[PDB]
Amino acid sequence: EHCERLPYDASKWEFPRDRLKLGKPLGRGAFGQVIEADAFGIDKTATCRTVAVKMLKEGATHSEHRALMSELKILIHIGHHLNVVNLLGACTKPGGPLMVIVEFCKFGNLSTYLRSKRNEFVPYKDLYKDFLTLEHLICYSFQVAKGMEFLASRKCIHRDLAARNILLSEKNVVKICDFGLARDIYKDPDYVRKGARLPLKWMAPETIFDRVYTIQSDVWSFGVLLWEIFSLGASPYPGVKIDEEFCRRLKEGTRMRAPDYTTPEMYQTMLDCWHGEPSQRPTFSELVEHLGNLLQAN
Ligand SMILES: CNC(=O)c1cc(Oc2ccc(NC(=O)Nc3ccc(Cl)c(C(F)(F)F)c3)cc2)ccn1
Repeated sequence: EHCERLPYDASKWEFPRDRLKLGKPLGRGAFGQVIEADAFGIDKTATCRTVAVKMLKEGATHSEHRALMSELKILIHIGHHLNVVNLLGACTKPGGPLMVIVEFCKFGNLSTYLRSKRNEFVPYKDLYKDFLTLEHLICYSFQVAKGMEFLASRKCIHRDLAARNILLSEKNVVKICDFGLARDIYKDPDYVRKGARLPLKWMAPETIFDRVYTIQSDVWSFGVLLWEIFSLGASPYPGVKIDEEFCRRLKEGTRMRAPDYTTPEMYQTMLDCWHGEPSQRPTFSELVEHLGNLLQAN
C-alpha cells in the first residue's frame, strides 16, 4: 500500500541539494513543511525554476521520514497527469534531510483562493478581466474529476480530498495534492478529534463509522469539494457543531443545502456523490463524462 516493494531510480529523480536555494515557507505542520525554492536545471537543462519542496521539520521522528519516503514512492508510482501535482525530483542522499520537490503552483490552495474572489465573480461574463465565472467553477470541477479518475486508474485513493488539497496554477489549471504532514492538523479547524484528528466534514459515513477508505468514499469527499467550489470557499455544514449528533444525522440522510453559486445540475451531482450506499455513488469516470457535458451546456 505504501510502495515499499518498488525501487527508487536515483539516476532519474535525484537532484543535488546544492542546486536548490530554499526560500520562504509555503506551509507548516507539527512535523512537515513545504518551502518555496529556486532549483537550477531540475527539468530543463541549465534553467532556473521555482519549485515547492516538502520536507520534515524539527520535532519529526524517523517514522515521519518513512512516511515522506513513501510519499515520494507513491508520486513516482502515480506518474504524470496535468491535474495531479507534478513530481520533479528528490534529495535522498545521506547526510542531509529527505526532500520531495514538486512544481510550484502560483495561486496556492483552492479554498483560500476562491474565498478571496467573492467580490470578483459573475455567473456569465475589461472591468471583469480577472473575474471568476460559472465556467471557471465547472472547469475546476471537471479537472479535479479527471485527476481523480487518473488516481483511481493507478489503483490509488486520496483519503483527504478537499479544496485545501487542490492547487491552482497558471491558465486555470488545478492540481490535486496532499499537504499531509505539512499542515498543522491540531490548529486547523477542518480536522476534529476522534479517538486521531480527522476531516469529518469531508468523510463518508462508512469512513466515519467503519474506518473504510475506498475510491467511493473519495467520491463522497469530491461532492463536498464541489460544495466548497460552488460556495466560493465556504466552510462545509455552516452553523453545525461537528459532534455525535452530526454523525447520526448524516447516517439518517441529512445533507447540505445548495450553495450560493450552484446550478441545479451541479447540486444534484453533489447529492449523487453523497448517496449513503458507496456503490450507488457515481464513479470518477461517470463524473468526468457528466461534468464534461455540463461544461458544453454552459
Ligand atoms: C503558492 N503555492 C504553494 O503554496 C504551493 C505549495 C505546494 O505544496 C505542496 C508540496 C508537496 C505536496 N505533496 C503532495 O501533494 N504529495 C502527495 C502525496 C500523496 C498523493 Cl496520493 C498525492 C496526490 F496524488 F494526491 F496528488 C500527493 C503537496 C503540496 C505545491 C505547490 N504550490
